[PDB]
Amino acid sequence: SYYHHHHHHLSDFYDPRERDPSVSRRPQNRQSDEWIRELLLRGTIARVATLWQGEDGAAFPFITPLAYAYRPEQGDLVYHTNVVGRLRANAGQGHPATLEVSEIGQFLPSNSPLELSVQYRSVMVFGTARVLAGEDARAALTTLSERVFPGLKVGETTRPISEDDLKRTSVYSLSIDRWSGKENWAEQAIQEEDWPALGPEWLG
Amino acid sequence: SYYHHHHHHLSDFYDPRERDPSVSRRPQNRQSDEWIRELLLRGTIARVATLWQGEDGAAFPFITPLAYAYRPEQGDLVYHTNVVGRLRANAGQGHPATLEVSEIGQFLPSNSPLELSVQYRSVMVFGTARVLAGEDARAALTTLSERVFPGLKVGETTRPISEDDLKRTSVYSLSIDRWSGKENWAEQAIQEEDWPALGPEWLG
Ligand SMILES: Cc1ncc([N+](=O)[O-])n1CCO
Ligand SMILES: Cc1ncc([N+](=O)[O-])n1CCO
Repeated sequence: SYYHHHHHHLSDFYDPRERDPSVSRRPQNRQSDEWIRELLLRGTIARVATLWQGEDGAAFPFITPLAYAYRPEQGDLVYHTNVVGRLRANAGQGHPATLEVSEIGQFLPSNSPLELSVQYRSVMVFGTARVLAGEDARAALTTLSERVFPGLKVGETTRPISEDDLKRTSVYSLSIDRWSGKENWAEQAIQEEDWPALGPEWLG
Repeated sequence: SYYHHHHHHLSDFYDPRERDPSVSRRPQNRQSDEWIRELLLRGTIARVATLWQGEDGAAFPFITPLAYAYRPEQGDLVYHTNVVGRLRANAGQGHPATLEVSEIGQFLPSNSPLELSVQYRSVMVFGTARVLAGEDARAALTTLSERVFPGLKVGETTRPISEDDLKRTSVYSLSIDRWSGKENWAEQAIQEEDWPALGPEWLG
């Protein structure tokens, strides 16, 4: 900055910058519903958090990484998991569930300590998960499998999904209520001009 | 299998297999506390789930991916995040938190549909997170930064962490109560011998 330069020789914020008019004007890095849909469609791993009763009787969350598929027409995401707790902290046949899908890029170095960061694209989904049965379960497991293994066809590449398979597997539809989408994918973190610049080890 | 071979020409479970005596005998793919510690030490991204009050008054979980560091002597993990809800579904100055760290490898194809899987190593941590202040916060942010950017030194590579930095940042210590560790990192999924084997596109 001038003040520092001049001090050596003896704000930023409101001053000119380039802006691409095509960029999102939404606060807090937020993204469009179309962007969220496309991120969900290309992802294959998610974390799901649901609530279980703990030892003190209080609800607490599990976090389970698992394969998933977004089914846009049905308005859900499907996954299977045999991970359970004792009792769900939940009244009813479905349970509230949060699901997260992200694309995490590179860590971004800076000579400014609070500008250290990582590239990310991230979706949070809020809804109700329910266990599927029978041909509902078989269809969801098929969509899932054929999604995460492109080119695989259940019944051809693999034997068909049998009744025994289904008895041994808990398959869920997370029916979507709300979602959120956030991206910060800069190529370089904000740097501090008035401190020695990072060397080529860092940015090269 | 014989039965199928013979049927064409016209159990597995209890029969001989190789076992490495060095392998974990724990059920459900579980791992030692030493293994959990080492996984936590090499990781740099975690998800944290904490509970917020929702619209119907019920608690529900957020899932936040963030940079983290395990501090074994202190018995905690530290991270910063400005993500908040309305009110935490929580009595007190700390809040219950679950933290997840995983290494996710390749998706593993099979001609058996319920053997489709993905390689993973995964830790679940259960504890109480509390906001840090002052030199506690500065030290934790330094450990974090110098962990996720090896070779970076706060105060040298970057300007020091200032009081303004600290006012703008919520830095947490998740004090560990319990943890869990799980691994399934096979090189190949279990296949079904009595269905056409996968072609070289899949396993080659
Ligand atoms: C710990 C874990 N990481 C990935 C998975 N997975 O894909 O089933 N798992 C299994 C349990 O959710
Ligand atoms: C959505 C997201 N993905 C990664 C991050 N991050 O590293 O801060 N974030 C930011 C908020 O947690």
